[PDB]
Amino acid sequence: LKEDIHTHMAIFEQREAQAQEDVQSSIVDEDGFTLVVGKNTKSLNSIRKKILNKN
Amino acid sequence: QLLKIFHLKTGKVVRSMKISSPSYILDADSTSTLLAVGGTDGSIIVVDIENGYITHSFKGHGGTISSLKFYGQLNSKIWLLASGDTNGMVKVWDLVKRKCLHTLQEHTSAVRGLDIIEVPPSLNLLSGGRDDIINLWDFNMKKKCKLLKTLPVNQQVESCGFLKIIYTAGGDAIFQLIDSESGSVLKRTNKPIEELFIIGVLPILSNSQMFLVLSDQTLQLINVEEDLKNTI
Amino acid sequence: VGKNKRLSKGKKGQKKRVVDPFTRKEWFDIKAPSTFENRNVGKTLVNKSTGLKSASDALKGRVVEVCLADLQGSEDHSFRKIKLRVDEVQGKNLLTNFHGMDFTTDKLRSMVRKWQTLIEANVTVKTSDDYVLRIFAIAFTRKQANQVKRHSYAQSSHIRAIRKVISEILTKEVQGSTLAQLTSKLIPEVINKEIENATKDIFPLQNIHVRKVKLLKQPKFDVGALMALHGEGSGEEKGKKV
Amino acid sequence: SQVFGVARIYASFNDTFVHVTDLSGKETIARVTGGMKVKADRDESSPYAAMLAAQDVAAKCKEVGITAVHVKIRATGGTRTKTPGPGGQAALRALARSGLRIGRIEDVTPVPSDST
Amino acid sequence: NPSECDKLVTKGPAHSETMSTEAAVFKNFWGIKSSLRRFKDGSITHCCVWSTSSSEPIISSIVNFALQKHVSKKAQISNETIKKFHNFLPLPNLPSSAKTSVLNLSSFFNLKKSFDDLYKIIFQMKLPLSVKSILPVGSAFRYTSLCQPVPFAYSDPDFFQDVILEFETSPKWPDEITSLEKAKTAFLLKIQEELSANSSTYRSFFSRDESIPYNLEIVTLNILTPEGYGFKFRVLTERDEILYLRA
Amino acid sequence: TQNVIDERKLRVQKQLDKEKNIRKRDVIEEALSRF
Amino acid sequence: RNSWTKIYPPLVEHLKLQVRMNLKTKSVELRTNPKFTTDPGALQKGADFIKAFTLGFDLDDSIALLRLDDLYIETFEVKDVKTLTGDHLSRAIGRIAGKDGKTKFAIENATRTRIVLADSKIHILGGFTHIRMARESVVSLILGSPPGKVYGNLRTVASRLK
RNA sequence: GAGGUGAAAUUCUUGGAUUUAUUGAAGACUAACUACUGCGAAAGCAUUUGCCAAGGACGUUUUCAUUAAUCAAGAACGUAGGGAUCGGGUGGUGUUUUUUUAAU
Repeated sequence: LKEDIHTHMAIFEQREAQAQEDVQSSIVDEDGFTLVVGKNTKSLNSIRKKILNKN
Repeated sequence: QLLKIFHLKTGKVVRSMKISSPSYILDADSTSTLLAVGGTDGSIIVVDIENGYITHSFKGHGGTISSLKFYGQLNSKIWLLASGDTNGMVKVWDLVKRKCLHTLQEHTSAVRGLDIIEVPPSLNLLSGGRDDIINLWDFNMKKKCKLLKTLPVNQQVESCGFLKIIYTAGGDAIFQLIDSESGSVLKRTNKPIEELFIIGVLPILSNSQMFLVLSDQTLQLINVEEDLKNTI
Repeated sequence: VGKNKRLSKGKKGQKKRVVDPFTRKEWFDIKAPSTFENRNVGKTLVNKSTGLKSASDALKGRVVEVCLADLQGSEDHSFRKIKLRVDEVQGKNLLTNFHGMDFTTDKLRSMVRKWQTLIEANVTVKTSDDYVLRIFAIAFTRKQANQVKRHSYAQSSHIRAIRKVISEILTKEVQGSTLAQLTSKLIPEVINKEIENATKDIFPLQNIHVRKVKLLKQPKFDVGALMALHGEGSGEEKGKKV
Repeated sequence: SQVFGVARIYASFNDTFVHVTDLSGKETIARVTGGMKVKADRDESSPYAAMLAAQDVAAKCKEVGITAVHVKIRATGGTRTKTPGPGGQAALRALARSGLRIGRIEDVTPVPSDST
Repeated sequence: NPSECDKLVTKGPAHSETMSTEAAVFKNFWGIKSSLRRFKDGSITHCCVWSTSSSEPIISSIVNFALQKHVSKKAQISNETIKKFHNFLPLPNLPSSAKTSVLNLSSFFNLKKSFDDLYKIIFQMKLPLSVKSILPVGSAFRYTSLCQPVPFAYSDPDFFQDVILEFETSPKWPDEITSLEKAKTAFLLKIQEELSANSSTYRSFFSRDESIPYNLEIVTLNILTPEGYGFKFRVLTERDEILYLRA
Repeated sequence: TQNVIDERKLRVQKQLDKEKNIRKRDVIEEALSRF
Repeated sequence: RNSWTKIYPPLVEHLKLQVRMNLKTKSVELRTNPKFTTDPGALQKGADFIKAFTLGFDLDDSIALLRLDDLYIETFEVKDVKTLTGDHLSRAIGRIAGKDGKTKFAIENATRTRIVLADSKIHILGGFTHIRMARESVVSLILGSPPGKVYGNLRTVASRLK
C-alpha cells in the first residue's frame, strides 16, 4: 500500500495541477470572449457544475 | 547549630556541630553517651556525646521526623533506635549494624510518642500518634508481627508506655493510664478548663514520678507510684 | 512595634496566649483529574478530623491555583495556570476537578506592545454537560512578511468579522464537547491553531490565546462521575484488634 | 519529595507583609508584617525589616514542614502604584537565601480597567 | 438506591469511650459480625465488612444474616432469579472478578488508562499536519461492551474499539473521495512508521474497511498496545461530509 | 518623525536585499507533501 | 545581544550559576548547579541583575546591582499623580529629562542613585533612602516646579548626603 | 498590630483590625491597544452585540437644470516641492491565500 499511495498520488497531483493551470489560462473563446475564472479555482468542470447548480 | 554544654564546673561549649536540617526532636539514651537528633528532612544523626561527633547518619527516611526513642540497657549488645515520622510510619534502626530492621507503614498522622521494652529477644514496642492509635508490636530481631491496637481517645503526645505492663498517654491535659493485653482506662487526670494540652511527659526515679510539661508554660508532678496503688 | 511608641487602648485587651494549631492541623494531598499527567500536585492543611464542623465538609469548597508546567512537566507553557476546585474528599486524597484557567499576567503584558491591534472575544456557552463557561480569547495582529509600513492595523470592520468567526468557532468547540474533553483539548493548545487556520483567510493574526475560562454554574455533584474521571476506589477494612 | 506553600508577599506602602499559606489559600501560616520586627514606626517598610520578617517566616515554615514556596508578589494595586516597591525584592532575596526552595515568581497586583 | 447499593462496608456509629445508645443498638443488632475499624482518614467507626460477589448483590447476604439473627434461625431465604440472570453476563477473566461486584468498571478504566498512554504518545510526536483532536468513540469507552475487555482478548468482535482523530482544518486536502481517503492512508502510514520507529513496545497493522460502502480504499490502522488492548484509528476530515453532499 | 522615516528607509533597504537574495537563489513523504 | 559578552562572565566565573538565552519565548533562564556553586542567594542576585538590565538600566549599572547586594530597584508611573493628559505628559518627561539629559544626570549625581525612564513609567535603582530622596524630588518636579528651585533642594539633599 | 506622614498624631483592632481564600450585591469607569491615527457643525467621542435612523469620501456614459454664496433679525445644540499615513477606486503580479457551501 506504500507503493500504491506513491503511484496514486504521483498521477493525481499531476492531473490536478494540469487541470488547475488549464482553467487558469483558458482565455480564448472562439468568438472573442474571455472566460472569467475567479482566483485559485481548480477546474473547468468545477465552475461548469457550479454554474449549473446556480440556476 | 548543635551544641553541648558539659553541666559540670567546665560549663564551656564542649562540642559544636553543623547539622543539616533545623531539627525539632532530640533524645539521649537511658544510659549516657548516645544522643540522637533528626532534622526536618529525612536524616537521623546519632552522636557519641563524650568525644562529640557523628557516629551514625541514617538518611533512610521520608518527610520531617517526629519523636523517637532509644533502647538502652547498660552493657548490652542490641542498641536500637525507634524513629517516628510525620507521614505515619515507624522505621526501626539498630546501631550495631546500621540497617533498617523493619519498615512499618500503618499510621495516618504524625507518629509522636513511641517506646521500646523487652518482656521475656522479645522487645515489644509501642507507637502512638496524633491519630488515636497506640499500636504495640512484638518486634522480634529477625522478623516481626503485630498484636492489639487498644485505641485511646486522645491525641497522644509522648505515650510513655510500659509502667508498673501499663501504658500512659497525654494530649488533652489528660494523663490516661491504660492496661495492656486488653483495653481499659483505669487512671486519668482531671480535664482542665483550658484548651491547652500535654507537650511532654518526663520520667523521674525509674518511671515512678511523672513531670508533665503543658502547652501552657507550666509543669506538674504526678506521683504515679502512689496514684496507681490508689479512681482519679 | 516597640516599647516607646504607644499603648493605643487596644493592647489592654488581653492576649489569649497560645493555641499551637499546627499540632492540631492535618495533611491531605491533592489528586488532579486524569486528563493531565502527574496528578499529585501537593499537600494542604485543613483541621483536626473531629465532629462539629468536621474536616470532610469544612473541605470540598476550596480551589488551588497550580501551574500547568507543574502539571505537565514541560516548560513550553510555564504560563497558563489553572484552578482546581477540590470537590470530593475520599480517604486522605482530595479528588479535584477543573474550575478555571488564567494566564500569568507577565505573559500577556509582554505580548501586548504598540503598533499592533489586539482583538478580544468572550462567550457564555453551555457545554454538553450543564457547566456554563465565560470562555475568553485574545488575538493579535501579525506584521505580515515583506511589509513596509509600521502600522499593521485592522480596519475595525475586519474586527467584527474576526470576532464573529472566533466566537462562532469556539462556541462550536465548546458545545461539541464535555468539560473533561474541553480540558484535554485546551491543554495541547489546539483551538488556538484552529482559530489561526480558520481565520488566516481574513487577516494574518499573530499569536492567539484563550487566557480565561470562568465557570459560572455547576450541574450537580455526581460522585460516580467524579470517581470515573480519576479511577475507582472502595474504602474497606482495617483490623480492629480490640 | 517536597511540599509547597504560597508566599503572597505584599509590598505595600509604609508596610510590608509576608505570610506563607498552603496552596489553597485558606490556612495561613505565620503572618508577619514589617511593623512587628523593627521598633521605630518610621521604617516599618524597611528592606531590613522585610528581610528579618521573611527570615522568621522561613524559620516557622521549616518548623511546620513546607520546603518550597511558590512566590507571588502583590503591590498595593487599585488606582495606586501598581508595581512592587523595594520591600518586595527585599523579602524575596531574604527567603530565597534562607534555605527555602523557590518556585514560580509572579505578579498578582490588581489592574483597574480605569476605575475612579 | 443504586449509588451505594453495593458498598461493601456499612459505616455505623462512631467510636468513643462512653459507649452511646446507638453504639449499643448496633452491637446488639449485629453482634458476631460487627467490628470497630479505623478508616484511612483516621476516624473510628463501628462497621461490618461484606465479602462482595459477582453472582449476588451483597444485600442478599445482608438480609440473610439480619433475618437469621432476628426473625428465625430457620427462616430460609430463597431467591434464584437474581442468581440465574445475574451471571448471564459473561464473567470476565480478570484478577478476582468473580469476587468483585457488577457495578465495578475497572476493566473499562484500565482500557482508558492504556488509551491515555497511547493518547500522549500520539500527541507528542510530529506530523506534517498535526492532530487537532483525537477522541474515542468505542463501545468500551461508552461502557456497553458485552464482555468486559480483558487484555490480550483477540477473538472478541468488540475487541478493536474505534478511536477517531481529526487533523487541523487545512485547505490543502485533495478534492475527490478516493484521493482524500488515500491521503488519510498516507497519514496513517506516517504515524505507524514513526510509532514503530520510536516506541517499539506498541505495534501496528492496517485493516481495510467495508462498512462505509462504495469506497474500498478506506483503511484504518489497529494498534496492539503492550497493556493488552487494541484500537482502531479512523481519520476524519473537514472535507468529508461536504464531499458526500457534493456527491 | 525623523526616526520614523529612518526606520522606513531601513525596512525598505532590508526588503530590497531580501528580494535580491530570493531572486538570485522518501516515498511516504512524497505522498505526504503539499500540507 | 550586544552586551551578552559582558553579561555572562559575571554570571559564570565571578558568580557561580549558569545561563541560557532561550529563543523559544525570548527570555533568559538561570540555573544554579548543585555540584560547585556556592552563595545560596546568588541565583536571586543574578536574576535581579538581568532584570535590571532588561528593565532599562545600563550593564555597568546592573553589575552595580549584582555586586553590593543592598541596592534595590523601585518603579512607578506618571499616571498615578495628576492624571497627565498626553500634552502635559510630554511636558512632564521633557521636564524630567531637562535638556540633553542634564536634570536627570543632576539627580543621578546628586542622590547617589541611577534612574531610567520609559514613556510613562520610570525606574530608580540605588540604596533605599536614596530611592526615597530621588522619588520625592522627581514627584515634586513632575508636579511641576522651577528647576532652579529643585537644584537648590538637591543642594540641600547633597548636604544631607555629605 | 493595622493606618497615615518629613516625623508624628487622630482613627480601627483579641466582639479578631490589616492580609489570605470562596462568593454575593451596589453603582461609576472603560487599564495596556493609544499613534502627531479615526469621527462629529462645535462642545466632545474609546468594552461586545443588535436595532433605529443619519452622515462623509469614493465610484458613476444616472437624474434635475442656476436651484449658488454672504451675513443683521431669528432658530437648534453646547510663493513651490517631497515623503509618510487614513478612507475609496484603477492597474500590475509574488507571497499570504486556497479548492463546488456563501462571501471577496
